[PDB]
Amino acid sequence: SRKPLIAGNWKMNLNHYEAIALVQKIAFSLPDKYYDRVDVAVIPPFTDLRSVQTLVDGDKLRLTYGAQDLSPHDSGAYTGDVSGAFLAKLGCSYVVVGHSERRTYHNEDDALVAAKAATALKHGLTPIVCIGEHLDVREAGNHVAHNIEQLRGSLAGLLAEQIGSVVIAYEPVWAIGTGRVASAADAQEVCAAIRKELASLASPRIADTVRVLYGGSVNAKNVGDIVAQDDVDGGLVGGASLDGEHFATLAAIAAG
Amino acid sequence: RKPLIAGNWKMNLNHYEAIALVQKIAFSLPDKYYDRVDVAVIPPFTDLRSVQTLVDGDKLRLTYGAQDLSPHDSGAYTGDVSGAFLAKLGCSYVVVGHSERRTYHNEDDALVAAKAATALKHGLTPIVCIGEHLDVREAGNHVAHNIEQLRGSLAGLLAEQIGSVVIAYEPVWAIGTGRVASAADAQEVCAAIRKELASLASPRIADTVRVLYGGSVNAKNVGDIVAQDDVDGGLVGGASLDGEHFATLAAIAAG
Repeated sequence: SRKPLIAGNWKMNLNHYEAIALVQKIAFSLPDKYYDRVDVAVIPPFTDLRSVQTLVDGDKLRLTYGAQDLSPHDSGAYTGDVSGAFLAKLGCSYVVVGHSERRTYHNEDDALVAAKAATALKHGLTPIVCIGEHLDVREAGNHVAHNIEQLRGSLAGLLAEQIGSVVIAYEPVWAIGTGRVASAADAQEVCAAIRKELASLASPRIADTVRVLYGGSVNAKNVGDIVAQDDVDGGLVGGASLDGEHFATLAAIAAG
Repeated sequence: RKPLIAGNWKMNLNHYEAIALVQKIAFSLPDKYYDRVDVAVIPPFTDLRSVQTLVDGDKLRLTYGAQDLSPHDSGAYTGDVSGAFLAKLGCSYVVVGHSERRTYHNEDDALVAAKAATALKHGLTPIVCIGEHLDVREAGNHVAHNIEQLRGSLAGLLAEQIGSVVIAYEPVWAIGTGRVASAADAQEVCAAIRKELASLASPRIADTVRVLYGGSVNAKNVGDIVAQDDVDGGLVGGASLDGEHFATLAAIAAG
């Protein structure tokens, strides 16, 4: 079986002092025994990464961490942009690519996401490749096909072994600011289809190892049902990731 | 006006390369120069903690800043960095509207103006970048175009706020086109920039605003450029990555 993964996307929240406090609160709140049964990661803003590295390395913490984006390039004249080389030197394990907020606010397309995923892998990072359909598509009853095309586009050009080194996150964008709610069954339908397509793009053996996360609204009341699904391997968590006790509770539920 | 030499590192140098570069600059620049020139480094976001702790821990006279910020204070903007985070890390400056962000990242004058306002709300000094393309320069319309871009990039700011920005002129028309901007070219545009700042505020307030040259700066041209009446220093590119070379630029600007 695939070991569950609870990854906390902090989004654009928490200065470096607050980052230090949150990581220490998570470490204090989550009993050690749970790490054998769940992988736990925090995903802070770029400016918080060195601070988190110091704690994780100095306290030998079992939680891991990552960043929220990276450039498709390794270096150069890209004012404001952050390289996967920098993230690797900071000890990041993960990097989020193609989050729906970047697709909306920064016009990121599937081809760019695929290029970012390849660059992440070049630097030894595990990209968390985010996909998911919007309200109109969901309303058309297209629960699967649009997601499959977006998966194909966002992994375009990756070798089979590279696909075995990514994480996928399904964001039900149709359930963001619309009033709609995505059930655990809804998550299972899409994640099962994602895995079947991964088996085609890579191999059945490889696809059985790839962690596919749910990236809709995850909280203490719903995380158990989500991770209980056959093809859902954890969560890319939003706002709950900012509260150390709540986030620890999510990890504990996912573990047990 | 006290000159300013600000080093835009762009997407270069990891966090322990960042410490070494700052120490190289501090090693290379005699302390007597700081009374005569402000010197700032502008590293990638991921280097800011390392630079902040070095600068604060060793009481360095160098200051630092960041290369971008969100127009928003916080929230659901995955990947983006807030001016609040920059302020808490002791940044003095933040670059807004660099040509690379305008082109690669679809930033228009309105977004630049929003970022400039947000920078000010967090006590940061925005370095507001403007500059015209070759077609505009060839048509002889470079002065007017820069003034319009300035006005658009400062939209919403009132007289008292004008005194808290820095402007940088990037002669984009000379980037990778083979053309070379002269000290005279820099002066023509920077004079027009100051005239517009005076209209948005007053000649006195405009006379406190540093207006930087953001074209190619090296030891052989920096003197002529900073010697110009309306040019107050440089937003330096590649030379900012060599501590010796960068310190030399600061020493020349100090006069």
